Amino acid sequence: HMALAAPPGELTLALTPDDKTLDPASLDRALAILAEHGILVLTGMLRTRLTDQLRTAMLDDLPEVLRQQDVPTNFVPGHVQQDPPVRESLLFPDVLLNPVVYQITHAVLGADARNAVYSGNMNLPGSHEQPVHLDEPHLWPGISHPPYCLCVDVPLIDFTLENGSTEYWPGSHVLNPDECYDERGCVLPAELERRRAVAPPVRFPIPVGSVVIRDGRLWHRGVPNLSAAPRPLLAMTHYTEWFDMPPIQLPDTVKSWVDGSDRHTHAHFVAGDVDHL
Amino acid sequence: MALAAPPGELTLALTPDDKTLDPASLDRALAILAEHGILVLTGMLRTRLTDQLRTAMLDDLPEVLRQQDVPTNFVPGHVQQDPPVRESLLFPDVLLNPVVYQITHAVLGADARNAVYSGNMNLPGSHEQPVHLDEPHLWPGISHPPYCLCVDVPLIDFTLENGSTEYWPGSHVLNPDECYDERGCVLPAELERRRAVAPPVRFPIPVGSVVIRDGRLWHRGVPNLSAAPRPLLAMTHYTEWFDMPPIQLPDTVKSWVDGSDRHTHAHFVAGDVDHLTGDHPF
Ligand code: NI
Ligand code: NI
Repeated sequence: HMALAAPPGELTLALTPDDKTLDPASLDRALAILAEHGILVLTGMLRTRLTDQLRTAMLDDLPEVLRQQDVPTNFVPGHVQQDPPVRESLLFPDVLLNPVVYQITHAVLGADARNAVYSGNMNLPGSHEQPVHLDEPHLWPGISHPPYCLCVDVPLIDFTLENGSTEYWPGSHVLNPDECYDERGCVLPAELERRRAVAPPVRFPIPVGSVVIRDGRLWHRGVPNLSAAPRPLLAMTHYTEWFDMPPIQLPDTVKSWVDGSDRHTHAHFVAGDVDHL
Repeated sequence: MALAAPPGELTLALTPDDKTLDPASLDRALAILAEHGILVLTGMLRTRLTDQLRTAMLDDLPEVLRQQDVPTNFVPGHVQQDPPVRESLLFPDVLLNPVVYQITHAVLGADARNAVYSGNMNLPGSHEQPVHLDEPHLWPGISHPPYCLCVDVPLIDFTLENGSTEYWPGSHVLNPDECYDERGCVLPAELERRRAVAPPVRFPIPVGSVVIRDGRLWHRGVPNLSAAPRPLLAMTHYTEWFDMPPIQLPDTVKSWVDGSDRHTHAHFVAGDVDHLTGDHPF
């Protein structure tokens, strides 16, 4: 893999938390990056006050998660599936209904695209190497088709080469030859090595406040966290209206601003508190 | 082009005893669906099944016509009417047909699921529908494989007189920009371009037949000029990943529907289901 010192310029748009929309040139660049590379890094999107509260909440929840009889893991030890809280006090419009995120996902997936994931990944100290996989499959084997989903990844601490910054395979989102994927979405080793010779994977630091938007079919893997601190990620995924997903459980205390919006969420509104763990 | 019988190029002649197609027969069926987007399977269903479904839908028509607004497909005389979901009228050879699912499994995958149990009552003196598709392409201006197959069951002999559907062979793969309006109607300029290359067909279809077609196939309902309503039972198989609301079924059929490797997107209800309105309480 190529280990970089910063998000590569070819994949990155630098914003501030004041930016509510991309100008036409910036949106065209964002869409060109997603089309060609399948991964877009947006730095400086979220105020530290939001990421601070989400980081704290997820670190506070981790003991209760680790105390379970069976700790749900992504492929290998140390990659813990952990939903962030869906308390009203930790559900932020600038996270769930981000105007720049939806400007991009509306342009790629259509005005009826909807968020259908509000989840997270806690990468623990001493975690193992995941196999290279896609989070969402191609819809038919051996066929080239456009995107139907965009993962929206929100690091809740600075991601470094040490603490488990994800490995990404740029341009891998369009690859769908026969016999490429097993039943868990892991890439066959022969296809990995063919691809590596043409377009090797990258790992790079991602500062907290960043949002990563990627094609749900992009090849990637979680990697070892060699630091002494858990590395929390908040994960959302926008889908075309026609892709079948179970709804996100949200408290009805956010129904007023979630259900109103032209930034669609596939949501089931629950009376009282939701048990996110 | 008005024909005297289902054309041989679209047709496999079966009997009700045919449970699975031999590999050569299945290859022919799949070649027809791939090229033409419509496959006619004659002689699939026993008269005993079609007789009871026809009777049940004709018996229900008064309750349908009594509604404040009678749901119509585009134009007068094409009435949307769901067949009953009483246990006594839910037949495994209709809902879970082994030849149908052999074909839909081969096209859509082993996880393909029926998500429609509906119907069309074409009344005497009905109007001409616009040419449309029942299910859209998933992205505009893009060629992609099928994600859905309509499974149409005529409940009387369909004739050129009584409103046998017009089908546009090979139209299931067409998806140029600005081809379709918000109702899935084909824009007139695209209709006429297509007609010059591959004009539509209409043909009689004997009761007992099952029509399998790409959900994106261009077609239209046409006038019923007979003295009798022309009932059709409609199902649609989708890829596992296509979002559809479930079919409401009584839990009295859960044992044989939910067991099956012939998947149904079903919600099982404790009482009887109101098939006409869907006004059951949960
Ligand atoms: Ni992953
Ligand atoms: Ni139609």
